[PDB]
Amino acid sequence: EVETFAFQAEIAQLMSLIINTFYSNKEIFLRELISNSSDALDKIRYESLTDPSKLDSGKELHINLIPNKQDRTLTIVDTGIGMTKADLINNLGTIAKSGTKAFMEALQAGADISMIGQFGVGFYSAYLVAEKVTVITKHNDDEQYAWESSAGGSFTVRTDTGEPMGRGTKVILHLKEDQTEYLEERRIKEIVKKHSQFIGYPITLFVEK
Ligand SMILES: CNC(=S)Nc1ccc(F)cc1F
Repeated sequence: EVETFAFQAEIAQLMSLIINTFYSNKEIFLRELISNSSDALDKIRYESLTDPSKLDSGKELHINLIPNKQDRTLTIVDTGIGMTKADLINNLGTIAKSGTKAFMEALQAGADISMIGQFGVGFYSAYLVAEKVTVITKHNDDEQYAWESSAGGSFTVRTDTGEPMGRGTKVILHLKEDQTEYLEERRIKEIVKKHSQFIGYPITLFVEK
């Protein structure tokens, strides 16, 4: 049972701008997704300060980076607060309509795509390097869901029958054919050291057979 939704016009416009603008500094997608994971981890940590049972779904607070060259995927896993179905549909828990408006206003006032995270829509920088993005998520107050989009104006949401995650979010980047440098260990390490050196959660880069 799969539900298909239209993006709001402004988000479709943001995604087409990210996909079609010539902009060589694509590596910032990873900084933006790690920053989103850190924000999600901060949220569940804050809730746990007054209600420890919020961590019954998992006490460890971390970020894993999992490249898979066979599948041509880079997955960013975190054990943060996750998202409900309603959050997923409402632009993955962002204020993306007003964030896109602010981002566009900034781009015409000198900004570049790398500043996208300052406008709360850094998730969509995934489409700098991915032809398709799958988001698997589990929030304490809802069931596990999979969101997916290859852009083109629509996204899908379905109940996820995959491996249970406990709590958190997994962003699966199905990389464009010419963006496979982001599966190479040395390239991912370089990006994490350059842009994510002060993130307050352990970031583990998995290796492959
Ligand atoms: C009321 N909001 C304002 S003033 N926002 C705003 C956003 C991006 C800019 F580049 C300039 C801006 F003024």
